Amino acid sequence: MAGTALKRLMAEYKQLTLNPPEGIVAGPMNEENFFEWEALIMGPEDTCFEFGVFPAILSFPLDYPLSPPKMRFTCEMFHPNIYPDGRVCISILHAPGDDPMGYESSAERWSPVQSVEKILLSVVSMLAEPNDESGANVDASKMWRDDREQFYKIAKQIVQKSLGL
Repeated sequence: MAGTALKRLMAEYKQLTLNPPEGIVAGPMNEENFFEWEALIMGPEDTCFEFGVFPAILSFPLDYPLSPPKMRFTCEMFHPNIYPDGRVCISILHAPGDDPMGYESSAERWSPVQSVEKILLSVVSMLAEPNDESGANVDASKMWRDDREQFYKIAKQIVQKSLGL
């Protein structure tokens, strides 16, 4: 349940502190309860999410690092590989077997926990390279596949709203 999860997140902590990855800013919500972290997703440069600073919360289960954590963006977002409810529905934070709709588990899925740094870099990859995996947000995948221009402008608008406009 606990302990090995906490220690895993302490390892995540330390290396994140020592070797801070670009675009990712994250720390636990009160050093007592390491089972939830807050993160700032600095939008990939040269993309429609650049200037955006997307805050999110990561909820860690009493099954870490065996089981995939939970993640949601707090000032919402708009991307096909993300739920319209804001919750993060990404291919790498998904469990092998938790692949609905139609696609196969031959794609990349929950590894030996990966690392939070790997996970959020996958988020960055997702934001500079829009992947419509599954299509959690069908409306977002629709407008991404149909009119990229529309997606692009929505992306910029989320960017400014994340700043507070």
